[PDB]
Amino acid sequence: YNVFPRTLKWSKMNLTYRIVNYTPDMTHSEVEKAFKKAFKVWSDVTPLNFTRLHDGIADIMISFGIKEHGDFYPFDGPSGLLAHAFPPGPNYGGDAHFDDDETWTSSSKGYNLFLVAAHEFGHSLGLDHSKDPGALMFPIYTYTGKSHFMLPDDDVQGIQSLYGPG
Amino acid sequence: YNVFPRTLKWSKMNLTYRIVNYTPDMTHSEVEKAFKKAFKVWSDVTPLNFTRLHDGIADIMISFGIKEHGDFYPFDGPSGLLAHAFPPGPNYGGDAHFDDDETWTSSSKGYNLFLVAAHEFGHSLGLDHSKDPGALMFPIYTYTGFMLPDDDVQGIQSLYGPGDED
Ligand SMILES: CCOC(=O)c1cc2cc(C(N)=O)ccc2[nH]1
Ligand SMILES: CCOC(=O)c1cc2cc(C(N)=O)ccc2[nH]1
Ligand SMILES: [Ca+2]
Ligand SMILES: [Ca+2]
Ligand SMILES: [Ca+2]
Ligand SMILES: [Ca+2]
Ligand SMILES: [Ca+2]
Ligand SMILES: [Ca+2]
Ligand SMILES: [Zn+2]
Ligand SMILES: [Zn+2]
Ligand SMILES: [Zn+2]
Ligand SMILES: [Zn+2]
Repeated sequence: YNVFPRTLKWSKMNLTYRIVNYTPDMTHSEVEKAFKKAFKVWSDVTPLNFTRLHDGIADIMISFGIKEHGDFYPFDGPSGLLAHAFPPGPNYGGDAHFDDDETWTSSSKGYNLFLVAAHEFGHSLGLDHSKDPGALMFPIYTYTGKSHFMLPDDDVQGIQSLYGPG
Repeated sequence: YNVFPRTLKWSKMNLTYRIVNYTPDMTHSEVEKAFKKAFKVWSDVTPLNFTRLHDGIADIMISFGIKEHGDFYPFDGPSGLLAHAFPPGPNYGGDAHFDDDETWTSSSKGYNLFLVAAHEFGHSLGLDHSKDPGALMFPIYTYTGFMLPDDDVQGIQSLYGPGDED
C-alpha cells in the first residue's frame, strides 16, 4: 500500500522566496520590509535562511489575490479568510497567498501584513495552529501596538522541534 | 504548539459526507446504498464513523460531473478516467467526483458504483495507489461479486488504527 506522505519539514535549510505581486494597500518598500521581517522571526531561532528571488520559481511563492486565484481555495471578499499558506513541499507547497479584499497595513489600520505573514510563514515551514492562546500560531489575529515583536516560547519550541536551534 | 501530521489523514474519527447530485443511471436509493456500503468497507476496519448530510458542507462532498466540473482534473467523456478523489484536507480535500459520461450500475454491467466509490474513498481517507494487483487501491477497475484485501486493511489501519478488532 501507499499513503500520501507529508513533508513534515523542508529538507534544506536554505529557502528562497519571491514576491510575485503587490497589494495596492502599501508601498513596495513596506511590503518588502514586512515579509523580510516575517521570515526573520523564524530564521532568528533556527538554522533556516531565506533569500529573495526576483524572477522564476522560488520555494515560497508569495502573492496577493482575490476570490478564485488559481488553486481552488478561493478567498471570500472582505473579512473571514485573510490568507493561507501551503505546508512544506514541492510546487504549491510553502506558497503563501494574501486576500487583497482585506486592507493590509504596515501599522494597525487594517491587518498588519508583517504579523499575518509571520503567522502564515509558520504554516509554510511546517507548523500547525497552536492551542496556546499567546502563541503566534494561535488562529486569531491581534495587534499589540508595540513597535517590537517577541516570538513566544511556544512557537520557538514548535519550530525548533522541526529544525533545531540557530 | 503543533507540527503538521506525518501523512495526510483526518484528525477526527467522525466524518460527514454529502451526495451533492445524482447520476441519471441509477435510482436515488441505489446510489445512496452504494455509497453507504462503500463507506462501511472502511469503517468496518478502523474507528472511523461516517454520517450523511443532505445539505450544507460535509467533509466528503460527492458529485457526478462531466468534462470541466470545477477543479484541475476535467473528465474526458466516455471511457478513460472514471472518477477521482482528493486526499484529506480542507475544502476540496476528501471530495470524490464521478464521471457521469460513464454508465454507473449496481451490477456487473457498466461500472459498479460501489466498487469505484470504495476505491475513491480510500483516497478521501489518505490512501494512494497500491502495487498489489488484487488491492482495492489498485488503480485499474475490475468487477467482483466484497471482502477488503489485506493490503488495504494494513494501509488504512496504518493511518487510523483498527478500531474494535472483534
Ligand atoms: C487567523 C490566522 O491567525 C493569524 O493570522 C494570526 C496573527 C497573529 C498575530 C499574533 C501576535 N500579534 O502576536 C498572534 C497570533 C496571531 N495569529
Ligand atoms: C476509478 C477506477 O476504480 C478503481 O480504481 C478500482 C476499483 C476496484 C475494485 C476492485 C475489486 N473488485 O475489489 C479492485 C480494484 C479496484 N480499483
Ligand atoms: Ca512552493
Ligand atoms: Ca477575506
Ligand atoms: Ca486590499
Ligand atoms: Ca471518462
Ligand atoms: Ca472536503
Ligand atoms: Ca452516466
Ligand atoms: Zn491560494
Ligand atoms: Zn493559521
Ligand atoms: Zn473533479
Ligand atoms: Zn485511485
